[PDB]
Amino acid sequence: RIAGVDIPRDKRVVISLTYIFGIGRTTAQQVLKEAGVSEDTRVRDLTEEELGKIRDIIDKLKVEGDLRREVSLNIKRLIEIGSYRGIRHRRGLPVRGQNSKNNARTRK
Amino acid sequence: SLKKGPFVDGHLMTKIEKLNETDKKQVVKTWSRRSTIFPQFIGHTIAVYDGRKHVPVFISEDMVGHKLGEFAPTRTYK
Amino acid sequence: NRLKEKYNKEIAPALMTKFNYDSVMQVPKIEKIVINMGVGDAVQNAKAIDSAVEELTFIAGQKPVVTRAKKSIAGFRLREGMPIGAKVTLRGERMYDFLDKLISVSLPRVRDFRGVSKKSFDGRGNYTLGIKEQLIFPEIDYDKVTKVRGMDIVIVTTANTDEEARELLTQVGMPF
Amino acid sequence: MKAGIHPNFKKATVKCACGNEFETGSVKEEVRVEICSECHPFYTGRQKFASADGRVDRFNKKY
RNA sequence: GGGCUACACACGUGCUACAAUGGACAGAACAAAGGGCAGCGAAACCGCGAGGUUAAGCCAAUCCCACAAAUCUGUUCUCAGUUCGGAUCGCAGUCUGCAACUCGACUGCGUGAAGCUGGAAUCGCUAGUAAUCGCGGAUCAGCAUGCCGCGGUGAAUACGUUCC
Repeated sequence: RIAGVDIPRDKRVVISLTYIFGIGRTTAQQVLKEAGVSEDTRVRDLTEEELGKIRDIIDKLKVEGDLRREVSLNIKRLIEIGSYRGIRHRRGLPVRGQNSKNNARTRK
Repeated sequence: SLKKGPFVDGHLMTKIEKLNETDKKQVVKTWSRRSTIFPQFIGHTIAVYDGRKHVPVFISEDMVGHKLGEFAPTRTYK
Repeated sequence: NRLKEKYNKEIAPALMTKFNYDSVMQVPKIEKIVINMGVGDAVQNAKAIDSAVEELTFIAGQKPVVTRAKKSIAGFRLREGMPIGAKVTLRGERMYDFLDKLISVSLPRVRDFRGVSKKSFDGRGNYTLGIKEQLIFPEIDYDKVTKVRGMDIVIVTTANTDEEARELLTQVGMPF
Repeated sequence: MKAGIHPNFKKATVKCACGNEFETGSVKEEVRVEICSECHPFYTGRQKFASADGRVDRFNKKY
């Protein structure tokens, strides 16, 4: 399926494309204008023309494994160079500058 | 810091360009942590003041888009 | 059909003049392909064996053997028997069809595919593909997939040393 | 071959979304494929998208 | 220059949700009260947006902040960890200011977590009140989920003093 990962057949296109790692709502609406599917179809109901345009538009976009590997490269970069922000990446303490005597409970 | 430029202090820029007009030397004891790293700093070992000591850090190709005080935590913890 | 003709016609003179054999019979040939399954969840999930007794019959129509554990293991909570893993052996025409499915059709669908390893040769001339997701070539049908349980493929040449099995499997179509 | 045990085999006309067709023999009579070997970008040498994309940041001085 | 923003933990107060009386998208309306002189800043232009450039008017019942929001009306999803929720985080930006690294608010793209109404226990409210929705102002360059006021819709119940 489209980027090597599924989209659900029984949703609309705008939100079935959200389940691809790298496309949210607004890049999905930027796609389907360029593709011309008019945002009101199931993806169980498309044509091979109409879904192939979606495929190669997304092939032009930085989506599936590129995003994960490059964001891991950024995180490993500022872990390895030193970089207190990567120290927060490592330890499980919040990165953006946030109080830690209380919650900080996404990270530990 | 958007389109005005990057930021550095003028004194640290002066010291680094004196260092760069001939060749590298010993560490630069520098209390400025607020200043970004220009690509012309790379190789210059500089001593950032953490609050109580001067920590030496050697600047690489990656350590550019950040600032100096990213390479000196101020709070010791365990 | 097509991979036998490709292999014979293009590869056997080219590989024979690449390794300078003193006879045509010294040219390595892929003899068999053994597809291991290795499902060991038969203990806690007694039905699960039928998964890939179902699937590996669809992967290649030669039905796999419901293979048994040859020794009781207490650390795996398992007595000798209570069969573990399925097994296909493969030689003939369906096997070159199977490498046609792997090389040309399946291995794109590895969702993080890059150079699959140079370092998967044993030192004798044999290769293994380690698969982690059971849907790679389009027959597997996501509809009929809940457990993603992957697969071990053992591509077995007749090569006596190792790097000529390398130069065989590059020319068959395995990317590295 | 044992009878009544193996499923059938017909001549699979494997397609692709890039239009390249290929022939095997499978359980399915006809197979449509979205990404073949010649469609997948790893097989096509140094690929367009990810290899044109993967230049690491040149210490982004530019501005 | 750092810290008062530490963090394994407990613990008061609050905000946001867990969703169809809902979410998203488009249309229509209705407020009060207060602030503005090196301040409030229209309109136009550009930028997806945060905002930006030139500049009218205003020492103010005139002009601006100031395009109120729940609401109502159509379209859409159909009861799922989702078209719920937004944490966290990467990248790219914007504004303030010598300077936003520790340590600012906001935007844009993307990732999307715990959570499906909460054990023992426990609090507030008797009417324009509680619940809910926005607006304003001090403080202040910038920082508000706090506080101090303002309106919008707007309930349920009080037999009674047996008990705390």
